[PDB]
Formats: sequence, structure tokens, C-alpha cells
Amino acid sequence: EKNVSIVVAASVLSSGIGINGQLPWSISEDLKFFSKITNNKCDSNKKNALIMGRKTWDSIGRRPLKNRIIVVISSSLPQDEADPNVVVFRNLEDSIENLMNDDSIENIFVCGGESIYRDALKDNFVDRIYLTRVALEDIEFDTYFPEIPETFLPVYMSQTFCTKNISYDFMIFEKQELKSIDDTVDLLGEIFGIRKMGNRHKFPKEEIYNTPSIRFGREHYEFQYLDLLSRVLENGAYRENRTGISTYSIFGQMMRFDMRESFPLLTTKKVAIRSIFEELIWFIKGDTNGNHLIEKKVYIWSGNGSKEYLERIGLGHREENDLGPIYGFQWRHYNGEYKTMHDDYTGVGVDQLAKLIETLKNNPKDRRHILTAWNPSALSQMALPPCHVLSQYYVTNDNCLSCNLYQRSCDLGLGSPFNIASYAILTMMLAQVCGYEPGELAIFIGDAHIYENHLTQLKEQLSRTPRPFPQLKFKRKVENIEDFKWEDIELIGYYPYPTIKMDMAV
Amino acid sequence: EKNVSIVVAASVLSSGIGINGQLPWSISEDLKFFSKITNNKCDSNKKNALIMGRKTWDSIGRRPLKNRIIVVISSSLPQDEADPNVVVFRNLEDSIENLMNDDSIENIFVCGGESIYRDALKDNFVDRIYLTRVALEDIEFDTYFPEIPETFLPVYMSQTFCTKNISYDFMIFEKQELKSIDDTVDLLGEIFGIRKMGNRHKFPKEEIYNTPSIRFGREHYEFQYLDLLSRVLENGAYRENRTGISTYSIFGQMMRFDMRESFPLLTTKKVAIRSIFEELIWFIKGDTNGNHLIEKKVYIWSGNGSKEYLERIGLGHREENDLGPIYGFQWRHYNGEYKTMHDDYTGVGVDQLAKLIETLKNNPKDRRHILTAWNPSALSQMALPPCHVLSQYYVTNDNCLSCNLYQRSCDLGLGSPFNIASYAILTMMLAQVCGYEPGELAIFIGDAHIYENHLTQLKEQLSRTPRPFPQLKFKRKVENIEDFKWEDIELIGYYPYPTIKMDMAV
Ligand SMILES: NC(=O)C1=CN([C@@H]2O[C@H](COP(=O)(O)OP(=O)(O)OC[C@H]3O[C@@H](n4cnc5c(N)ncnc54)[C@H](OP(=O)(O)O)[C@@H]3O)[C@@H](O)[C@H]2O)C=CC1
Ligand SMILES: NC(=O)C1=CN([C@@H]2O[C@H](COP(=O)(O)OP(=O)(O)OC[C@H]3O[C@@H](n4cnc5c(N)ncnc54)[C@H](OP(=O)(O)O)[C@@H]3O)[C@@H](O)[C@H]2O)C=CC1
Ligand SMILES: CN(Cc1cnc2nc(N)nc(N)c2n1)c1ccc(C(=O)N[C@@H](CCC(=O)O)C(=O)O)cc1
Ligand SMILES: CN(Cc1cnc2nc(N)nc(N)c2n1)c1ccc(C(=O)N[C@@H](CCC(=O)O)C(=O)O)cc1
Ligand SMILES: COc1ccc(C(=O)O)c(NC(=O)c2ccc(Cc3c[nH]c4nc(N)[nH]c(=O)c34)cc2)c1
Ligand SMILES: COc1ccc(C(=O)O)c(NC(=O)c2ccc(Cc3c[nH]c4nc(N)[nH]c(=O)c34)cc2)c1
Ligand SMILES: O=c1[nH]c(=O)n([C@H]2C[C@H](O)[C@@H](COP(=O)(O)O)O2)cc1F
Ligand SMILES: O=c1[nH]c(=O)n([C@H]2C[C@H](O)[C@@H](COP(=O)(O)O)O2)cc1F
Repeated sequence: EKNVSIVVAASVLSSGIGINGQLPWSISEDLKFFSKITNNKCDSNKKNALIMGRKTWDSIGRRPLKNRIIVVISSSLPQDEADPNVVVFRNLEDSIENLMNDDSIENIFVCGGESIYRDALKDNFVDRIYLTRVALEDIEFDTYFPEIPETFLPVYMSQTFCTKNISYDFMIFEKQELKSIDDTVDLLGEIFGIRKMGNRHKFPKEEIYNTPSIRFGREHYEFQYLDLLSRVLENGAYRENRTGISTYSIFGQMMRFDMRESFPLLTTKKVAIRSIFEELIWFIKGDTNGNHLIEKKVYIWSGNGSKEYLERIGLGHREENDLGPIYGFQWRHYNGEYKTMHDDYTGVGVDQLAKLIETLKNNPKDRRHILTAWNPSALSQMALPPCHVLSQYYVTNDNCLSCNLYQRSCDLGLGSPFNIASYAILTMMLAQVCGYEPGELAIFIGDAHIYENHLTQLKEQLSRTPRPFPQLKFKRKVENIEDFKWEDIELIGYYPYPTIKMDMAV
Repeated sequence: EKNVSIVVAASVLSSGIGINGQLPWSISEDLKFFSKITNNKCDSNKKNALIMGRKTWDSIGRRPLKNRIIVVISSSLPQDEADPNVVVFRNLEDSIENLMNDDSIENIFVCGGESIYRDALKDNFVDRIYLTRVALEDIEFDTYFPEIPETFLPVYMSQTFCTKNISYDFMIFEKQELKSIDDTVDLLGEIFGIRKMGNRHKFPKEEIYNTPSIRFGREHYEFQYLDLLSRVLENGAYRENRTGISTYSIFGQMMRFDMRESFPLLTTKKVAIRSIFEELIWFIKGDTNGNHLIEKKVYIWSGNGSKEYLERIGLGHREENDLGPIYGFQWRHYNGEYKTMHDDYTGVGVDQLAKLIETLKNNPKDRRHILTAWNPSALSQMALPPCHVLSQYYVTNDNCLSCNLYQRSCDLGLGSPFNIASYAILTMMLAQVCGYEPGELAIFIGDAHIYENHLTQLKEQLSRTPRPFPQLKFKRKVENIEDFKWEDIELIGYYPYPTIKMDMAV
């Protein structure tokens, strides 16, 4: 008995693998993966066998692959014995029976087009599936990869990679047919109740774990958000808050995302990326006028900015959407004497963002690149205290800009998908203006919570296996960071699940 | 062949297990652990065998244990058949007959005093060791647990638990004699270099991993600091900084500690706990006069408070140790016009700490319990910008006080052990003044680094297997939080490794 794995690079949605006898794409690193996964063997005196159909054998030039043995499935090709690295069989079945019991062969790989993929799964010959999900769908395919049978479960999903602005994943699918430590920890959990901290951070149950079959291969960094949801649904304490909608809350959580090879925009739900940007540039410009977002069809600050809400918190003297000194005011005019949203605050206050950009490129290894928004002297004047209170930035030795954010209160479901992408765009903006590349984004959270009217919505989101992250590139290089416009943003390869409506708690 | 494990509760240093025919302590949760570990079986029609010496059989009243079979090793006790739950053997070797003959026994446990522990290890009869390390050493013992032979390696170390102000651990020692995901992840790391985020966060090598045999049982929360050291020594980028001493730096790390059942004071080195307190109460009183610490034999702010250093950073107008508006000033007088360290700042500024204590007990579920020290309007006047910039506090549903701290720059080796205990004491002080209990402490770190002159020292610290955390209790309840004194603090059960001298980078 030996192992028979499928290697395939297919589209993310329709599972397309070819067009007009060739690939729909040219990804160098993906072919390198095919090379390394098919050469992976234990015995140096053995070789791996690569099974492929004739039309696929034509697409690779009918030339052998080093250190491997190509098995071509063809009804017409002559069974030439002159080439030992290429053998022909009349059907797929006689090429599995012959490869196994052939001690010179260690592993078997199926990789030969739709006709071979489809008949290898229908006849139950395949043990593993190496899938490369490529985020390209608005093009034309003519050969597809069959739908993965239910007998297979995913066990690994890599981080999203980027080649020529094309996002792709790497997944492993297995066919589903030390313990003394686990016993002792369970016994200690019975003796001590909540006294054992492990019981206060119980591992989420399978019913609330997104794609629970991926146990050890949760490399895709959207799991940093999906698993935080699961940890809240498992350990969240039911608590009241300033609004009429209670939450399930835990304390002290973190999420980290890559920004070099992808953009952390959630794929399990269509995230309103346009509104995220318009709010971010609204912060950068130092603007606290809530109408300037409503004038651009962005209504995320209408609830916390209505006349009825402001009178409720004792700010009835403000205009209809005068949010007061908040994120935008503290970034550009810290400790500035706020009057109204119509006054001219040029020069007043401490321009943190300007000093940040100046310090990022003049003293890159300075570990004080800090942008804060928590000003106790102005909290009473704010329509809402800052949720993302403090961010720190870091220039790596390879000229990348990483970002750390501390968030005191995190509305998973509404605020969190925005904060993940918002500070991701901000770091990219800071990276271009300072002449660096994007690095990493880590979000440290205080009150990570889920509003009780988001439960059926967020549980629906957990039922969706993540897709590769999109790409975010800028159309032009900007002089000043304030000059960014929405038209200057290109969102490449974003194929999310349908949007999920969730009401905001005012 | 069947499993033979040792269950023992011994002292932390001298490994004392008894005195005058009884235990040196009375810990209820430990006996329950003995009960659950010796009753844990797979077959319901089988029983576990507990081997013990005669003197131990006397200490438990010569009465059977439910659902188990006691095996007494005695040269004088008659081999009476009237009790089926108690059997006597003339030597330890002839009592290991449960492996061969008596199939009715599923597991074997040795737990019967020094004479039985010592010759059971000398004759290589033991497979596992369940160790309960009790932090009691300045008392009298007369029977000890033998030194664990090198053939055993620790595989688990629980968090520190507390019973009647006594700290204890739980450890497992083993006798030393699918991987398709790991291959795929390794290959992806060869294709993409630093592009794969996993390669920028490499798992530390065994040569720098503290107690590397404990792979899956790193529950003791001192590992949250020791593994951060290893994570820095593995991925730390060599970088220059404001001092003449370069560091190995990574970005975006976190440590979380329990405070309910223990106090996070590092045991791998004798940490100057008194200096940590005297600095913290110095912060609480709003004091920025560096002499008040030197007058109390606390010299941690002497380097950043020399006349030569102050002139170097452009503060030559200050007195010898006028550190300027820092942690203490921003906590009690935020946005206060600082003059010198001799002026009376009573009433000026925003007293965050007073508002924090006021809001903590009046609005416990308010997710805005934030104490910040990052004031950009005053950074230029500070002798050193705040390293621990922002802390948030959280009241759990069971009336516990958890704490989150964001630290922009973390000197592992000097500042970090201080920052761990400092904010642990601060959270405990806030818990008493507000009427709560200690909860959890999480420290989110930006620039986690190791100064290059701390390398040989921190590698020495990593060679020391951690010991259970101590306990920190207050002698009296205080009226105002400022009234705490060093004599009001009791440090119970702190048995650390010898101190490690490390020079501070000015
Ligand atoms: N993205 C990816 O991972 C991959 C993509 N591709 C692409 O897919 C396309 C090719 O796939 P596809 O169109 O399905 O062609 P195939 O690669 O599946 O090859 C089919 C040929 O194999 C022979 N064959 C197939 N089934 C049998 C059978 N049951 N008995 C006997 N002979 C059989 C036939 O040749 P004959 O007429 O001689 O009998 C048939 O024409 C190309 O574009 C290729 O580049 C290919 C591999 C991988
Ligand atoms: N903290 C913990 O986990 C534990 C602590 N203890 C403590 O340890 C103390 C007891 O230990 P200890 O003083 O060493 O006494 P032991 O419990 O080890 O019992 C010793 C007796 O066992 C018999 N015995 C021992 N070796 C042999 C042998 N080679 N052949 C025949 N008989 C043998 C002898 O009894 P005889 O005279 O009849 O021949 C001997 O007096 C007590 O204080 C007890 O509370 C005990 C167990 C666990
Ligand atoms: C069968 N076929 C089509 C093809 C293309 N992309 C794929 N991508 C994936 N992920 N899986 C496949 N099965 C796959 N198959 C192939 C097979 C090998 C090579 C190839 O040139 N392999 C070289 C790769 C050389 C390199 O790029 O480093 C090797 O050394 O194996 C190209 C197309
Ligand atoms: C042999 N002996 C001395 C003793 C005391 N403390 C220890 N502690 C540890 N961790 N390991 C031991 N082997 C150990 N042995 C014993 C053994 C059993 C009981 C005992 O009362 N056991 C009850 C515990 C009942 C309970 O508190 O729930 C049981 O059900 O097993 C006391 C002393
Ligand atoms: C996922 O589904 C969708 C689809 C579309 C949109 C969209 O804007 O088009 C969307 N976002 C929102 O509605 C949204 C609203 C407010 C904020 C910021 C904010 C200010 N005050 C707050 N108070 C609380 N409690 N929570 C918060 O998040 C905030 C962010 C997002 C969500
Ligand atoms: C672990 O071994 C020992 C033993 C004894 C002592 C002891 O004081 O007795 C000790 N601590 C220190 O020397 C020490 C010095 C300064 C601080 C705070 C601080 C202010 N400015 C800084 N600048 C940098 N770069 N780093 C920093 O840590 C700080 C904390 C600790 C360490
Ligand atoms: O950027 C934001 N991120 C966020 O998580 N919230 C949510 C968190 C919480 O639901 C609410 C904060 O209100 P409070 O912390 O005062 O209870 O806003 C709001 C934002 F604007
Ligand atoms: O409480 C402290 N914590 C801490 O980690 N440091 C260290 C971190 C770093 O080595 C230095 C901060 O100086 P800077 O970050 O400006 O380089 O002090 C200092 C303190 F006072």
C-alpha cells in the first residue's frame, strides 16, 4: 500500500484549472510547489510517479520531469519502452495497480487534468488533495477541477500569498476513514473550578469552531478573527453596557495579520471596504464633521451622532452631526481647544500624524512611533470615547512598516472588521509616504465582545470556510498623506461570501 | 506490561515529603488530585493498585481507599486474606507481580514514602512521575523525595495554584527511551523566504528553549516570559537604538499571567520585589522626584537621572534627578503645566487614578477604565517617554479585576520582570480599594528586545526550570490607595534562583 495524492491549482470559486490547453495564469511559486511536493520522498533509491492525461502531457511539452517518473494515461499513445521516465497506460485503473506493488516507487501523484481528476475521485483512489486556490474568476475556463467529495476534510490552509497582484492559498485535504497530559489537565480542571485559568479560556466547541477539521493548519490569518469569535461564544460573560443591547465579553485578546502578501479584508463576509476608507481619510484630514461622511453616503457615524443621542449624553448644544474632538481631532490637533466642527483649527494642537510621518523616515528604528487618541481632558466633549485608543509603528530591517493597535472595546461583527482593514490601509498609506513596504498588523483588544443581536448573524459567518485574502494596491504615489482618494485604490481579487446585515447598538 | 507511575507531593527545593509520620502541610486540592489520578482508569471491570510502605500505611490510618487496591510493602505485617482491598508483599520487586499474573489490575501507582520511592527509582520500575511541588521550605522535614534521575524528563508544568497562602505546581515526568502538514509548511517556507509570515516568527530552537522537553504542557505562566525571551533570541533583528547598546528586537508580542492563584514574580532569578513596589507607590503618589527613590535605596532611575544624561537629551536646566512629568505626573496631573519636582501640583491636571478608582466601583462594566501616560504635549519635557503607555481595567462577573497593559518598548531582562510585577501589584491595590479580587494580567508589547550585553545572562536564565509562583497578600485594608507601605506587603513562598546582574542601558 502506498499514498496517492492529488496536486491541483484551481480557481477559488468555480475551480477552474485550464483554458485552451494551458493554464489560466502564470504563477511561478505555484509550479515550485508542484516541484517540491512531488519530489518529497524518504528513500533516495526510489522515485515518485506523476500521473497525467495526454492533453496535460502535451501542455508540458512532452518532456520528462527531473527525478520523477511521468505516467501518461492515453488510449492512443504508443507504449514506448525507450524512455524510463515516461510510461503509458491505457486507463487510470491499470496505472494505480501497477504503481503500487512497484517497490521502486514510493509515492503516487495525480495531477493530469479534469478527466484524470474526475475519474480518480469517482473511483476512490485518492488519499490527499493538495489544492492551490487562485483568486481569479472573471476570466474564461474550459477545464475544471471537480467538486471535492464529502469524504474529504480540509486539514490545512496556508496564509494568502501574492504573485503579480494575484492572491492564492495552499490547502491540504485528507480523506477521513501525550494523552496523559490531557488527562491530568482535565483532572486539574475538575478540582479547581474557575480557579484554573484554563477553564476561564476554554477551547471553543466544534459547533462554534470555523472549519473545525483544520486543527493544526490554521495558518490563514482570517482565522485570527474567526477564532476570536469562537472564543467569545465559548467564554463570553453576559454583561450589560451603556446601550440597551447586552454583549458576551472576554478580556485580553489579540489578532495578528500579514500585510506583505495580502490585505486583511475578511472573505467570510462582504466587508464595506469603501466606507472603511472614507472614514480613515476623514480621520487623517483631522475632520470631525459627521456630515462629510453622510455627504459621501457613509452612515457609520449617524447613530452616535444624532441630535437625540447627543442630548442623551449631555451634548445638546452641538450641531446635528458635530461629533466633537475625536479620532480626527486628536491625530492632528491633540490638546487643541475644541469649539465646533466649523472652526479653523489649523496650527492649534499637536499634529501627531505629521510628527509620526516625519519620525518614521528620519528615525526609523526609534521605538516611540506612537499615535494616541486617548485624551482625558477631552473625553467629556467626545460623542464617543476612542475605541482604538493607541497605535504604535515599527520599521523593520528590510524597510517594512508594521503596526500595533490597542483597542479598549471591540464590537466583533461591526467595528472589528472595520478596524482590521482601517489600520491596514493606514499602515499602507504611511508605508508609501515614508518609502517603505507594508509589514504586519497586530490588534490587541481589551473588551472583545459580541452584541446579542449579532449571534445568529455571526454564527452564520462561522459556517463559511475562508477564502484567500484580496490585494490592495495604490494607483499613484502621493505627495501628502491627505491627498489619498477612493479612486486611487485598486482592490484586486476580492471574492467574499454574501454580505451579512447587523444592526449597530447606539 | 503495564504502566507504573509515581505520585508524590514534595517540597520545592529540598523535596521534603513528610515529618514525624505525617505531611508537612494540609492541602485539600492535592489529595483530590491524588484521588483523581489514582482512580483514572479505562476498564470499569479493573482496578488500580497503590503501592505504599508500612509507615505510610500507618499514616493513613490503615484504612482502605475506595475503588482501589492498596499494596503494602512490609517485612512484618501478616499476609492476611481477610481484606481483599489490602495486600502485603515482603519486598517491592515481588509486588510488581501485577504486570504478569494479576490481569485484574490496569495501572500501578507507587506513592509510599522515601524508602519505597528511592528503591523503585533505583531499580528502574517507574515510567511516570506525578509531582506536586509545594512551596514550603523553611520548615522541618525528615523524609524526602529522591532526586529525579536524568532518565526522566518533564513534559508538563501546571499553573501555580493557591491553598491557604501556599503555592504549588503539578508536573509530569516521563522516562525517555499527521506529519503531512509539517512537510507542506516546510516546503512553503523554502519557496517563499521571509514572504511567509511563519518564517518571520520561527519557533525557537532547542538550544534557546527553556526546559524544551515540556512541549505541550507549558501551562506555567512564567513560560509566557521565558518563551518570549526564546522568541526574541530566534527572530530578533539586530538594531541600533538611542543608547550605545544595540538590541535584538521583534515587534508585536504578548504575555498573559494569572493573578487569582498566584503572583507573577519570576522565579528563574531573584527579582528585587521591594524596588518594584517602591517605584509603584512612587508613581501612585504622583511623585517625579528621583531622589525619593534613591533615599529609599532604589537606584533604578539613577541612570536616566544623572546630570550628564539630562544635559545629553537637552534637559540641562533640570536638577540632578528632576525626571520631569512622567508616569506619576500623568496619572495624577494629566495635562498639568510642569515646572520642577519641588512645586505643589495638588489639584492641577486630570487625576486619572482618582477617576479610575471612582469609575471602577461605581460603573464596573464600563469598558473605559483606562489609565494612560502618553501625553505628546509633555514628551519633550520627560527625562524618558513612558514605556508602559496605557493600561485598561475590567471587572469580571465574579468581581475580579483584570488588567491589560500596552508597552511600546520592553527591556526583557530588566524592565520586563519589573513591569510584570508592577502592574500586578497595581491591579491588586486597585482590587482592594474597589473591593474586588485579583484577576488576570495581560501585557501587549510593541518593541520586545534584548540588549546585547544581556545575552549571556538571559541564556543563563533560560537554563533554569521555573518554580511555582509565590503569593502576595496585603497585611491591612487601606483607606486611600496612596497609603500603602512596604511593611503592608507579605510575600509568601518565594524561592527563586539566584539573582542575575544585568547592566542598564542609559
Ligand atoms: N491547474 C492545474 O493544476 C492543471 C491544469 N491542467 C490543464 O487542464 C487542461 C487539460 O485537462 P483535460 O482537458 O481534462 O485533459 P486531460 O489532461 O485530463 O487529459 C485527457 C486525455 O487523457 C486520456 N484519457 C483520459 N481519460 C481516459 C480514460 N478513462 N481512458 C483512456 N484514456 C484516457 C485521453 O487521451 P487519449 O485521446 O490519448 O486517449 C484524454 O484525451 C490543460 O489546460 C491543462 O494545462 C492540467 C493539469 C493540472
Ligand atoms: N508527601 C507525599 O506525597 C508522601 C509523604 N509520605 C510521608 O513520608 C513519611 C513516610 O515515609 P518513610 O519514613 O520513608 O516510610 P515508608 O512509607 O517508606 O515505609 C517504610 C516501611 O516499608 C517497609 N519497607 C520499606 N522497604 C522495604 C523493603 N526493601 N523490604 C521490606 N519492607 C520494606 C518497612 O516496613 P516494615 O518495618 O514493616 O518492614 C518500612 O519501615 C510519612 O511522613 C509520610 O506521611 C508518604 C507518602 C507520600
Ligand atoms: C501537470 N502540469 C500542469 C500543472 C500546472 N500547475 C499546477 N499547480 C498545482 N498546484 N498543481 C498541479 N498539479 C499543477 N499542474 C505541470 C507539471 C509540471 C510543471 C513544471 O514545469 N514543473 C517543474 C517546475 C519548475 C519550476 O517552476 O521550478 C518541475 O521541476 O517539476 C508544469 C506543469
Ligand atoms: C499515601 N498518602 C500520603 C500522601 C499524601 N499526599 C500526597 N500528595 C500527592 N500529590 N501524592 C501522594 N502520593 C500523596 N501521598 C495518602 C494517600 C491517600 C490519602 C487520601 O485521604 N486519599 C483520598 C482523598 C479524598 C479527598 O480528599 O477527596 C482518596 O480518595 O484517594 C491520603 C494520604
Ligand atoms: C458587517 O455588516 C456591515 C455592512 C455594512 C456596513 C456599512 O457601514 O456599510 C457596516 N458597518 C457599520 O454599520 C458600522 C457602523 C459604525 C462603525 C464604527 C462605530 C461608531 N460607533 C460605534 N458603536 C458601536 N457599538 N460599534 C461600532 O462599530 C461603531 C463601524 C461600522 C457593517
Ligand atoms: C534583574 O536584575 C536586577 C536586579 C536588581 C535590580 C535593581 O534595581 O536592584 C534590577 N533593575 C534595574 O537595574 C532597573 C533599572 C531601571 C528600570 C526601569 C527603567 C527606567 N529606564 C530604563 N531604561 C532602560 N533601557 N531599561 C529599564 O529597565 C529602565 C528597571 C530596573 C535588575
Ligand atoms: O472603531 C470602532 N471599533 C469598535 O470596536 N467600536 C465599538 C466597540 C463597542 O461596541 C462600542 C464602544 O462603546 P463603549 O466602549 O463606550 O461601550 O463601539 C466602535 C468603533 F467606532
Ligand atoms: O518601565 C520600563 N519598561 C521598559 O521596558 N523600559 C526599557 C525599554 C527600552 O529598553 C527603554 C526605553 O527607552 P526607549 O524605548 O525610548 O528606547 O527602557 C524602561 C522602563 F522604564
